[PDB]
Amino acid sequence: PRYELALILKAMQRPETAATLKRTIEALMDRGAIVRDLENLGERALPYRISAHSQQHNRGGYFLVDFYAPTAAVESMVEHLSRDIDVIRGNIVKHPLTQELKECEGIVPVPLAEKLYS
Amino acid sequence: DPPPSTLLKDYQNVPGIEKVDDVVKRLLSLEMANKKEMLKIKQEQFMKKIVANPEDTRSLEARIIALSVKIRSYEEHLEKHRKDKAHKRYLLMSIDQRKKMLKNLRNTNYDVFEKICWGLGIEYTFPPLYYRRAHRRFVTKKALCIRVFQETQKLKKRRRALKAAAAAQKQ
Amino acid sequence: KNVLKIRRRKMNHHKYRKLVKKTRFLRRKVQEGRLRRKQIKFEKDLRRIWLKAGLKEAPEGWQTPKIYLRG
RNA sequence: AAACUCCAGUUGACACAAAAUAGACUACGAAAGUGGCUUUAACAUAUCUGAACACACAAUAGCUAAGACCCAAACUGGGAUUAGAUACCCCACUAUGCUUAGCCCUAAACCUCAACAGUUAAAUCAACAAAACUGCUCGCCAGAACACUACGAGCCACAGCUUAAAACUCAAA
Ligand SMILES: [K+]
Ligand SMILES: [K+]
Ligand SMILES: [Mg+2]
Ligand SMILES: [Mg+2]
Ligand SMILES: [Mg+2]
Ligand SMILES: [Mg+2]
Ligand SMILES: [Mg+2]
Ligand SMILES: [Mg+2]
Ligand SMILES: [Mg+2]
Ligand SMILES: [Mg+2]
Ligand SMILES: [Mg+2]
Ligand SMILES: [Mg+2]
Ligand SMILES: [Mg+2]
Ligand SMILES: [Mg+2]
Ligand SMILES: [Mg+2]
Ligand SMILES: [Mg+2]
Ligand SMILES: [Mg+2]
Ligand SMILES: [Mg+2]
Ligand SMILES: [Mg+2]
Repeated sequence: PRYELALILKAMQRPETAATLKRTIEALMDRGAIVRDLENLGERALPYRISAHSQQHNRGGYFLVDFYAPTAAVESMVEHLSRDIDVIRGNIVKHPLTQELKECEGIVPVPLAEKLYS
Repeated sequence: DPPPSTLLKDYQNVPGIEKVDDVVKRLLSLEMANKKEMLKIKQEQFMKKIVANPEDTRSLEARIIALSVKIRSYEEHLEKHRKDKAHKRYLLMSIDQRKKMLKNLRNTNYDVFEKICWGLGIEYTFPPLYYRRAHRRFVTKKALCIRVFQETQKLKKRRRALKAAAAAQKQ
Repeated sequence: KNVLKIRRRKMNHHKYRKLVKKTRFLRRKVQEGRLRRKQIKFEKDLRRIWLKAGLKEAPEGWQTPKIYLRG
């Protein structure tokens, strides 16, 4: 299915950041993934201090990888990200754009009797 | 199981699907989909193989095939999840519901009942007449009563030869 | 509603549990004896079968198991 | 009062424990249950009804074995209270609550409302609860107490569970 990898990378210089992304996208491809896009969300201060691989982090590079992969690739990729020392935190979620939002007419009133009755 | 390269049931009959890039074929195959999509391909394979009208989904045959695919998925699920009591219940309930379907198909259309059993590999079994615990005392006694019967039969045959032998001597 | 019926049951169960507690060693000796007689009663029922069928001994290779022991 | 005084406060590192707010929501699941995040698998049945025992489940407590152990905590120990205090109050700590694999099979397991279908016109209706009913099916009940007991049988249960009487007694319950 289509997944979205939210990738927080250790704050590094451009050459080491590009090497980490290439090494990360190749890991997806090695597991059968079809990579669709790579987005840079920018380097920012983390919302809290994160300890990863015997180091404390206050800043990180936020990246997104939109890709398709078999269901068995997720488990193996999560394991790969846990061992890469340049990744602060990596999470794979089902791509939000796959889920179609159902239309809403509005806020139907709910009878108060049901509230206390329920 | 169908090959992973198999296209999805929705994209198999679109014109020009055989001339698209290989990448597009991977994205429309079973490899890039969840298991439920592979089960829709399995159900369609059994429908064409068994039922007379592959598009009649409300016939007793189609329901047996649809439920038989669900039953196989639960078995694979429970092979990896052996403490999943929720799905163990769903499996046992699904087996019971199919047996009820097979019972009703056997009574109404035997020729179709036979094709469903051959196609799906189902060995129909008649239910036991009595439901009662076979506890240790009964299991042990029933075994002894069978041994006693077997021994009595042997003794009754050795009382046929001796009588036969003595009768011949008189002559 | 009141709990007067539950209270009657409550005391009956407390006194029973306490009674069983006080006499648990006598009750264990009694239970052991009953299981022995239960086993003997079972062996007799099986012996009745082969004897009423004309056999003089148990079927060859038959040993009546102990179906009431904790083991 | 006892207890601690390698104690306390700030800062940093840090879990096999538990999951603020959302939740004023009322959802998911057969029930039991289920409220941090992600992913995978996944939530039976195109007529209903259908089991103390068949089949599969079933909170908490508890058992067997190997682990984890922050905090809580039966029991136990200490402090205090008291006519006494095997309690309530304070402190410490264990089984236990967790994980894994097996058991055990109970609950005020309770919306105290059996499943399915139908009706809102009749009398609205003992009372209270939760407006009053019809069809159909299964389960169950027939004064109280004896009795979640005795005996029998079954069960990985052995101080257990399930099923479950009688005698004596009363004119009530
Ligand atoms: K929480
Ligand atoms: K209740
Ligand atoms: Mg009493
Ligand atoms: Mg039913
Ligand atoms: Mg039942
Ligand atoms: Mg019955
Ligand atoms: Mg019961
Ligand atoms: Mg339980
Ligand atoms: Mg436990
Ligand atoms: Mg403590
Ligand atoms: Mg004391
Ligand atoms: Mg402890
Ligand atoms: Mg935990
Ligand atoms: Mg409850
Ligand atoms: Mg019912
Ligand atoms: Mg009575
Ligand atoms: Mg009880
Ligand atoms: Mg009892
Ligand atoms: Mg008994």
